[PDB]
Amino acid sequence: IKNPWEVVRQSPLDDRLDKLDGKIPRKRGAMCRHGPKGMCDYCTPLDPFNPQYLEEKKIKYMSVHAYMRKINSATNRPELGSSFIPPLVEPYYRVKRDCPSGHPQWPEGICTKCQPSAITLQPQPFRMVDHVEFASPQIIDRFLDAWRRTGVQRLGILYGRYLEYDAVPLGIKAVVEAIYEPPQVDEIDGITLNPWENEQEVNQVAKYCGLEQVGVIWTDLLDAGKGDGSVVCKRHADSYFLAAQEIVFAARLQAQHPKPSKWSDTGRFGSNFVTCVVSGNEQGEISISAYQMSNDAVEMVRADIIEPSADPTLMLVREETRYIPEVFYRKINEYGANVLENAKPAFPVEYLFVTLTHGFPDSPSPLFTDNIFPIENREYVGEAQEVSAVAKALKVHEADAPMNVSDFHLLCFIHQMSVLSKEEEALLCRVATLHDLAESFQLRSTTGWQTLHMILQSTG
Amino acid sequence: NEVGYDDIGGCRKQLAQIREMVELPLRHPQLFKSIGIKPPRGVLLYGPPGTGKTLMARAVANETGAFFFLINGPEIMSKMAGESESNLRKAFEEAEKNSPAIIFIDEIDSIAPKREKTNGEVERRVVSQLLTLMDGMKARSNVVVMAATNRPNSIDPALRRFGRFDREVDIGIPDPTGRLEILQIHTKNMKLADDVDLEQIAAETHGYVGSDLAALCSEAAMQQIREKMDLIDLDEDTIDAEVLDSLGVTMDNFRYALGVSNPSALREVAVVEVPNVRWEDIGGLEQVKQELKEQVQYPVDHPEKFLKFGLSPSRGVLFYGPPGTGKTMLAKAVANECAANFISVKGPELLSMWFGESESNIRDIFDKARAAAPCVVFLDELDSIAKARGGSIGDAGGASDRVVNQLLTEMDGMTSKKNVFVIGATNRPEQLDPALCRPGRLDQLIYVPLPDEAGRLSILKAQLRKTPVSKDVDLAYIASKTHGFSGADLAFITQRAVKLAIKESIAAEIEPVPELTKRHFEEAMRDARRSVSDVEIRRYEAFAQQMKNA
Amino acid sequence: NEVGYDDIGGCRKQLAQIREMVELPLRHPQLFKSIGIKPPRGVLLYGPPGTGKTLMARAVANETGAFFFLINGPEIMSKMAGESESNLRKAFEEAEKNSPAIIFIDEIDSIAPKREKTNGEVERRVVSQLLTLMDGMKARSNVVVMAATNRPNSIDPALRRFGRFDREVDIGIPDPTGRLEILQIHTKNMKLADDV
Ligand SMILES: Nc1ncnc2c1ncn2[C@@H]1O[C@H](COP(=O)(O)OP(=O)(O)OP(O)(O)=S)[C@@H](O)[C@H]1O
Ligand SMILES: Nc1ncnc2c1ncn2[C@@H]1O[C@H](COP(=O)(O)OP(=O)(O)OP(O)(O)=S)[C@@H](O)[C@H]1O
Ligand SMILES: Nc1ncnc2c1ncn2[C@@H]1O[C@H](COP(=O)(O)OP(=O)(O)OP(O)(O)=S)[C@@H](O)[C@H]1O
Ligand SMILES: [Mg+2]
Ligand SMILES: [Mg+2]
Ligand SMILES: [Mg+2]
Ligand SMILES: [Zn+2]
Ligand SMILES: [Zn+2]
Repeated sequence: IKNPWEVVRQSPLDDRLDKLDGKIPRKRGAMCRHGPKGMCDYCTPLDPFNPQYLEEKKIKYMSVHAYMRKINSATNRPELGSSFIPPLVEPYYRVKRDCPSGHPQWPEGICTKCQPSAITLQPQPFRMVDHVEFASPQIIDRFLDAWRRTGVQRLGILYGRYLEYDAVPLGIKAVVEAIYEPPQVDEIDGITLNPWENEQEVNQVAKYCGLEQVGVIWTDLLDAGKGDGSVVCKRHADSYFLAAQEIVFAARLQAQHPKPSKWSDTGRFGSNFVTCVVSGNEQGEISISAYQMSNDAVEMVRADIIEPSADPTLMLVREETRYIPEVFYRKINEYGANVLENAKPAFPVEYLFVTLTHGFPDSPSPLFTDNIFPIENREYVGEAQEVSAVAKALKVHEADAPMNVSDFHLLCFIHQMSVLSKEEEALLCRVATLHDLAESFQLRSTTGWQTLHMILQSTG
Repeated sequence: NEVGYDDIGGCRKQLAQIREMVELPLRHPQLFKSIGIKPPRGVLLYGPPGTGKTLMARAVANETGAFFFLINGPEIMSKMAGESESNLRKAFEEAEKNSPAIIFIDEIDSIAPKREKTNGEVERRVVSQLLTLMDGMKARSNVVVMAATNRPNSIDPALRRFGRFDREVDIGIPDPTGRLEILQIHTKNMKLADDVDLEQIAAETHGYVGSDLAALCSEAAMQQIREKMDLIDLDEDTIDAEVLDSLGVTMDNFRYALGVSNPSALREVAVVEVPNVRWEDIGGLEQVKQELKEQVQYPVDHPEKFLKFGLSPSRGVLFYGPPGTGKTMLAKAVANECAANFISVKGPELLSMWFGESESNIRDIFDKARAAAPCVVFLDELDSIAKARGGSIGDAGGASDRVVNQLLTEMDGMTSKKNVFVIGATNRPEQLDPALCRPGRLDQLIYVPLPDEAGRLSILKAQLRKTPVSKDVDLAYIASKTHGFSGADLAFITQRAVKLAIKESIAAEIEPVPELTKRHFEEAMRDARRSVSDVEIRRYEAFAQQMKNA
Repeated sequence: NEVGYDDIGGCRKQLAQIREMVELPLRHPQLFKSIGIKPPRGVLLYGPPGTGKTLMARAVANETGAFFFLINGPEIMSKMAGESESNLRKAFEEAEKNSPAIIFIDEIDSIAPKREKTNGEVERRVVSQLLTLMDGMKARSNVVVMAATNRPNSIDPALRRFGRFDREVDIGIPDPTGRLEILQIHTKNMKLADDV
């Protein structure tokens, strides 16, 4: 039957991004030997993957689409349908199953036709998302209220959508709207989760709101003890950037969130799921470092290969079911040479992440404008989820007052109340995200929101 | 798996060298400190492949109380770029840490070819890493570097220069005495039968290395198992112990194992080997016997009269005469007399090694004979050097070619003080240039005539020393009738007569006669045929009258 | 292990040359300054292998009050790509710093074969590094470059051209007079008998 890339379906953004070359058109350059409708070696339009263009624009890696249009010819294109080669290959560092050479499975049998290859941890030449647009500082300033009251760290989940980021060519931006937090037992240097219980529920809110789990955020905010918000400069050049337990644990969640792709052999490639670490700069102000594991770093967690050390910069190679061949990493020495060092038993963790930029809009107009809810799983600071706030939050005993539901924490609490049905809550999350007046007037005339009135006109 | 002195055998003289070179500076560095000389840190082993060169390393190394640091050839070359040269630096720092230290490097040519004849700069770095780190050592380190190869010529000679490697130690092919000892090493672990005569085996094995002998021991063991395969069922998971106790290797298994693919030794090189023929085995020609007793035995026995008389001898002896006159055996019997070492070199052996271009070995013929002084160098079939260009008539090219021009250098490149001797022999002496017959090169010229009937008597006495001949055999009546027949012809008659005897022996078995009858002879005597024309002799007798006109 | 003039013997005429070529410009650069000629900075040693060519270097070098720098041929060729040419640049800057300076290079042919007869461009760079850095020197530096080999023909001749290496100095095989002196050098440390 068909290919996966003949049955999988891209995102609408991936539908938007395919119809563009992303080519950067030069005008008549230096060594033009032509009239103005001629060309020379120096007035061609440019590439999205052009390294001199990425160097002058200080752009670290090309986008995954700029990677896509680099590695593939234009003719090899899925609108052919049947005759299409997916240029992307999701890594398969597990074990060649169903081996066609007479020997048993991987277990009990091995030959050359079933073994995977030894890993060359180069830097990944591309990344998925380039910019991390936090849609409001009030998204953050709400979120960092737990740390200012306690001082211990905080984990969250990035919600939102992926849009075009036009500053870099073919840039995808992680527009961030919302954060939900599962039950968890919080400590200082590490965090261990409790299992998340309403897994279909909060995901249904994003399905209502038109959001999804677009990534993960957590914090590394250790106040440096001078009372301003300065940190111990701990995530920088000399120390490290990513804790290696954070790398594996995010790659656990990143394996839980791949992205379907019409350009890859499984019909899926990479991951929409991204990673952010809130920290502090050298200047003593609350900064953010955004990353994502490489497609090897996902696979070596999927194929159970690497392991953290006591040194956060060193990553251990696991000793011996499975198959652990060489790992390398290409270097640049002090005269530019590329030396693949033996990564057994340990190696730098540099070759596993990609760097991302991060920021804000010029003026905050997110899909959420309201902030009225005490955050879940904080009964250790007395910040709980009770029904009694809705008399002041949605203002239902003050029955004239308009709709303050523009709050994802509260929208999940309304979804925790689970009163509005699947069409009326998608009429709520219609009005909770778009705020139409005649549709608020429709929702204030719907039965279930008037049921949500008349139930909460009789509470205390 | 851990090697003592007893585990190696036969090459005692070579081990006598290495104990002076390796055992001696380590357990007593004070001796070189007391005498005030530098200990040699340049021990180099070489020889044919598979000759215990790796084995003799640990045979010395495990018999010290010194630290040892093993270093293989292809193991470094297996490594990646830069990292391979790191391990050499990682080698010597540990040895200069643990200062009584032994560094053995097996297969040194793999990490050190010629820098002229190589392609990768990674090879050129690791040579350059080695040349650097050899010189970075100290005499106070008291660290000995050992290296072994099977191709001593493929090495970059900058190692073989002074300060880096000075002690060229060759491991030659052992004698039947020493290889007897080698058989006893492998068979003392083995379970044999009482019929096993290793001395009979060691006599019957002539050009084998110990690897050939170890394969020889392993081969006859398998045939012993092949005899037991009827009593052994392979579907069984464990055979019983009664066939294990009866599993004792017979002498005939080695008789089987001597006629197997095992025999194919490594003998296709320029070898040095003591001969076996003697003066009694060459009948007649006692005049030129004494001439060799004059010309070559007096210098190897008494150089004292020369310095008494202030005169260096003639080192160049040329044998000549008609073909088939035993001229090959003459140099062997005289090296067997005065116990000098012997190197047999034939004509096409020069040429066939020069289609593969082995001419440093031609120099190394003189060098190994210089290493094995006293030694005689025997050049068989000098007409073949002329026949490289057909002859002196030939393809209009004479005897002179690239072979002669090499040999005239190497013959003149010999110190007259050295007792290393060069023996030339041809049967076509007119067809050789006088440039090789030049005084200083080859000035003694010895005609080898046919024997008389008394010589033909003495040959037939000497040839039939190991044959169960009849009692009625009048060899003199044979010697009366054999007149123009060479010594090769007389042996050819016996090969006919034994074949005539086997045409009675196994004929009678199919129709033990261990006697060679007159009826076996008078058939071959009627079938006897002369191989040398007398008009050819009248040439040689005119040369025997006068070749000095040239 | 530190070599004076007495430790070498026999090749007196050759040492008479080098003292005119190396000892003379260093302890008296004024002589070439007074006569107004350029000091030769192109001292080249050559001869058969194992003839004291490395030995006569320190026999001159330790008998100056000048700075000395040592370069081995295979030591540079042992190094990685780019880093090997760095050490040559690190060599001459120290010598042009400590201006009375002696640069001896043992086994010059290993870092400088013929550019026609070579394969690696890394060899061709380090030759090209050498040809560059020889010309980058100055007469005011008062720095003498010594080089020794056993194969004077295998060298790229662009070194042996003018300005880079002009002073071809051969070390011949000594006479029985001079090699008698060489025996006395080695045996005066030795303990002998009176019959010797
Ligand atoms: N002369 C010998 N005496 C005893 N055992 C020997 C002798 N020669 C070879 N052997 C055996 O055969 C093996 C061959 O290994 P080596 O001769 O030491 O290797 P090699 O001589 O360096 O030649 P290679 O390995 O082919 S380059 C030895 O390890 C012994 O087991
Ligand atoms: N006088 C002799 N005494 C003993 N054996 C002899 C005598 N003459 C010839 N032979 C035998 O003849 C064979 C050949 O000996 P060679 O020295 O090779 O003969 P040659 O004179 O060298 O001429 P060719 O071309 O080599 S056969 C050997 O088997 C010798 O034993
Ligand atoms: N003429 C000499 N006088 C005294 N000692 C000498 C003489 N020639 C050689 N030697 C000794 O032998 C050693 C050989 O070192 P060098 O001759 O200087 O090396 P080389 O001449 O550069 O030839 P290499 O190193 O093989 S390229 C010297 O260090 C001395 O110990
Ligand atoms: Mg070996
Ligand atoms: Mg012959
Ligand atoms: Mg030298
Ligand atoms: Zn143009
Ligand atoms: Zn397989």
